[PDB]
Amino acid sequence: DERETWSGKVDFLLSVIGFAVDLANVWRFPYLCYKNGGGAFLVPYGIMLAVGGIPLFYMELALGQHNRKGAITCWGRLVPLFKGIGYAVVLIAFYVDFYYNVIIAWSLRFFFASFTNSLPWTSCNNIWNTPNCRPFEGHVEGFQSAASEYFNRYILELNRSEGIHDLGAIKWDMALCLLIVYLICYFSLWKGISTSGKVVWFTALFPYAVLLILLIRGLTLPGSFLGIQYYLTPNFSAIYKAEVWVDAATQVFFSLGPGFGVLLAYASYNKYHNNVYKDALLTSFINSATSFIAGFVIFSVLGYMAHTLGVRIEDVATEGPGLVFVVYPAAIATMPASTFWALIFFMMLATLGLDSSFGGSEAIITALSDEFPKIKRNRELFVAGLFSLYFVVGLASCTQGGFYFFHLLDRYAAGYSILVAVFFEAIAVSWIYGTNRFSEDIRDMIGFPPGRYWQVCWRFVAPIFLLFITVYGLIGYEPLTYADYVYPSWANALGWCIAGSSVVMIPAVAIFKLLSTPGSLRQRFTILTTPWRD
Amino acid sequence: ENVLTQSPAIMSTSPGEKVTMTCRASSSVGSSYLHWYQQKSGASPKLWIYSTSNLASGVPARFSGSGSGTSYSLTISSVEAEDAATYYCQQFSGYPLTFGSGTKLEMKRADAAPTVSIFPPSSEQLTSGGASVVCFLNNFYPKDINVKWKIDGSERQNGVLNSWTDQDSKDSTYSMSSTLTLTKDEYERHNSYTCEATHKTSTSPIVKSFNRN
Amino acid sequence: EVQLVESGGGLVKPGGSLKLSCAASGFTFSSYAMSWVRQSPEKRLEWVAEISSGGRYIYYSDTVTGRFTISRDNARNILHLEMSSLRSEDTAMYYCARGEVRQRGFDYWGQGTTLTVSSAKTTAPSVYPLAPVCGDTTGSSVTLGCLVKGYFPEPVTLTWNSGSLSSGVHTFPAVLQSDLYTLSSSVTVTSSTWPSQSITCNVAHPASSTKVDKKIEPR
Ligand SMILES: CC(C)CCC[C@@H](C)[C@H]1CC[C@H]2[C@@H]3CC=C4C[C@@H](OC(=O)CCC(=O)O)CC[C@]4(C)[C@H]3CC[C@]12C
Ligand SMILES: CC(C)CCC[C@@H](C)[C@H]1CC[C@H]2[C@@H]3CC=C4C[C@@H](O)CC[C@]4(C)[C@H]3CC[C@]12C
Ligand SMILES: OC[C@H]1O[C@H](O[C@H]2[C@H](O)[C@@H](O)[C@@H](O)O[C@@H]2CO)[C@H](O)[C@@H](O)[C@@H]1O
Ligand SMILES: *[C@@H]1O[C@H](CO)[C@@H](O)[C@H](O)[C@H]1NC(C)=O
Ligand SMILES: CN[C@@H](C)Cc1ccccc1
Ligand SMILES: [Cl-]
Ligand code: NA
Ligand code: NA
Repeated sequence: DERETWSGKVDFLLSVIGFAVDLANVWRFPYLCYKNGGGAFLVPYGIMLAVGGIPLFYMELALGQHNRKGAITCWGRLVPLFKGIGYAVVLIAFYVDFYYNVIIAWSLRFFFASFTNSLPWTSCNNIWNTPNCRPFEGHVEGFQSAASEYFNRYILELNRSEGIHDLGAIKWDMALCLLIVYLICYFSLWKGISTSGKVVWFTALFPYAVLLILLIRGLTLPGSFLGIQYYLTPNFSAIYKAEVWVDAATQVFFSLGPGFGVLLAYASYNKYHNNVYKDALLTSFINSATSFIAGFVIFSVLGYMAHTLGVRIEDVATEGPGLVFVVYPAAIATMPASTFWALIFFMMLATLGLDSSFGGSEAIITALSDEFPKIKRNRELFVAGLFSLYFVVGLASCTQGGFYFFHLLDRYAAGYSILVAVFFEAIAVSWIYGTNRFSEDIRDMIGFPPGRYWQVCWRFVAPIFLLFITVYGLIGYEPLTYADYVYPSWANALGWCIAGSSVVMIPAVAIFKLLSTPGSLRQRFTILTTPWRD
Repeated sequence: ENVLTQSPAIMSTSPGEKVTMTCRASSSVGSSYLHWYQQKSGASPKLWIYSTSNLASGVPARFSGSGSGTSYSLTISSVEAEDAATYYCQQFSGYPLTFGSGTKLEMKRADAAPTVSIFPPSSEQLTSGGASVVCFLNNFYPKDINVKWKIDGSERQNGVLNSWTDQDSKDSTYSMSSTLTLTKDEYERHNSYTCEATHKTSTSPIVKSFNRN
Repeated sequence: EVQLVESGGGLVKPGGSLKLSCAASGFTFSSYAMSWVRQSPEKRLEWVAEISSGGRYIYYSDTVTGRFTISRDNARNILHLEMSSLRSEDTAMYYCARGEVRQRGFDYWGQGTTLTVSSAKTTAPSVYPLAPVCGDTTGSSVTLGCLVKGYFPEPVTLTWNSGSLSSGVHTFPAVLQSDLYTLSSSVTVTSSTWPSQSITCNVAHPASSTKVDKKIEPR
């Protein structure tokens, strides 16, 4: 007693729906369905989502609302030995904001350049173009498309950089976009969930408005059904594939936000007797549904290119920034009223990353605010200093070799770090803290205990599900490379430190305050294995 | 505290008819947090209807729940003799938890005159110094009845202990025990005692007296 | 299957203290939460206190708050209610119930245990025979009676011929007057049944250790 609270449920839901729904719902999910043989991929997707994904999503939102405090204090009051988990989780989201915000900037950059008629990326006639330029996507690497050379040779200017060691000059139009992004995030998270809850009303809802338009505009185009085939046409042969179950497991986990401390932070502002089990199920469904819907949006346009524009589906069907910043814009340029589709598309991409970035920063702020009252009393100054650190370091990704810096963090930062973090989150709650003890916490909140189905997934399924993704991730590991460029072995090591920077906090904090308390284990051990009972 | 009020307090119904009892709360209660309990005479309460609608295991389909907010109701489509009991509505919405005042359901039947019996003070009692007269009114309907005690010519209004049996599941009638306690010394000063009960069945009272003779 | 048994409870002087226990069986005890619900002699159901499945979250009514302590033994599956500074208003039959899912209400109830808080001293009942006035004779059937007067506290066990006659028997509920209970029972047997055979009224009052049978003669 006591803590600040939400402005009412729709704010919380939109914040969670906002954080959960990002570009991964767009440039990733639809691709996996295509690669994994269509609606058949939904089987391993739905299964991995039900047993592994939701229970983890449910779990964080539960004890997030129950303990009513940030990730650091929450795990400190839960399993003081594992408090380091809260530290790891927070600084993981700290690393992500160094890069992930760049995607929003790129979206704003394309938004500014899309004001004009005759969109710049529709022609090889321009000044930044190579003789190897093509009108649209192809096979051979040496020859790129028009929309591809615009992104690389104009916006990113990645051609100037020979690698990560050379970042080249700082691009200020790009630095301007990054600053604009950090400004929006500041006047959002400025006063906290008071303003934050209201802003997500736009950022969360807007993407669905544009999705509906592009969904209609896409299906109104020739060959749109051909794209839907490449999208949802079932191959159940992939069901027996190991990589398919891995991709479904991986996507389901990363699509939802568990382990980032974001859900934990957002839920901590909930009313104690609020029903999380309803919110968790609702939010989860809306997330996957959005990906499914967006899938039709992409492949409707993708199939359109294969039909009218005469390009192989294998070439135009892709994932990540390449899809949204290159492939899709290329199709929009061909359509009538090009400028309109381009403007709303790029605005959607920005609003898709914004509410996702809000939760990320909030996870840091809330976790720290509860831990340290000094930055709890001073808010506006803290977030100003935080985003200042982001912008300065973020200038590294605004350079000419910025993508090389971006791609380094993308792979290493949160990739292998959070899997082990959430694995300890699952083990701590289900075993150290115990399931029967956790189930009782939920009963006191929502009125009823979790079904034994949820108990089993937390204690057994989740841990195996996590190691399953982690084990195969390590076995299928390869040195970091982008395009024809291979990262130096020192660059790889620099990313493992970042990946280890978080994870190491868990055993570190476990050892640190293990030597702080008196007595002898088990006595010292049992003190840290006991929750906060007063 | 959330006060649940139930009406009617007592309810008489003929088997086969349709009965409805309501529930009203001081504060609005969640539709899933309102439950109904059936407690038969001399027995523990039993879960009957939960979440305002869903019945329990063993509960016939004749029972149906309804209502929301501050107003709820329990309805029996066709009442049966085994449905006679006290029903309690209760809310889990918030602490402290509260039970409704309850609605006692009784079976209505044909009117029947009481079978009255008068007994003199037992000799075992007189030796103790006290003398108490007892009068039994058995098997009548409806429940309400009025006993009047008279020694000799005049009525005695004090020293009377009345007791009523709950409605049985057999003939669905009631019964009353009226005991007039006196001191033996003051008992032996009067040679006549009369016990008469005026019921609804008769315009004139059923009367039986006895003499010390 | 599931069964709950309330134990302990009885006469206690005002300001005194007592502990009630509920023996749970037929289900996993640690899984379900328990609650104490008491019903006054006026038949008003009042929720007393609730304990969690692990005995962590506890809730009391404002009435018994601070004077009552509800405990839990998950090893032997025993529920406990610790009372102190008992008042007269606390007199009722206490029930054991679960109590787990708020939306499902209370699954099962115990048989209940009675608690009486009074300054009144325990006294044995005086059983008196009821012999019909002599006489109008008969008649299709004749009614007899047994008067149990001046006892405390409840309950009392009254039967006829050692529970042989359940027919034509009316046992009236006790009525408390000046810290004393008075009870009576009437039995109706055919004119040829009595006094041709033996009609006996046997009363049992455990509190005073009083076990008394009786014979009814028309003397
Ligand atoms: C691809 C898009 C269009 C649909 C996304 C699929 C999910 C929204 C659906 C598919 C499988 C569903 C699950 C199927 C199995 C159940 C078990 C169910 O567990 C119980 O409820 C047990 C008893 C209880 O607690 O109610 C909870 C919901 C859940 C996980 C479902 C959650 C929603 C799921 C994931
Ligand atoms: C599928 C495409 C074409 C249309 C999608 C429509 C969007 C706007 C729909 C899908 C799911 C909906 C949300 C479902 C959940 C809630 C919680 C409620 O308390 C506020 C409204 C809100 C937030 C809804 C807003 C509208 C919504 C976001
Ligand atoms: O032809 C349209 C527009 O393109 C470029 O504009 C850039 C501008 O130079 C940058 O400073 C930043 O604002 O992004 C703009 C995106 O259009 C060219 O400068 C010029 O062709 C024109 O302004
Ligand atoms: C396209 O029209 C826009 C209208 O705002 C204008 O700014 C731009 O200069 C035009 N493009 C040209 C002239 O190449
Ligand atoms: C929802 N998917 C997350 C990777 C998005 C995110 C953004 C910022 C911080 C953490 C997480
Ligand atoms: Cl997804
Ligand atoms: Na997602
Ligand atoms: Na988002």
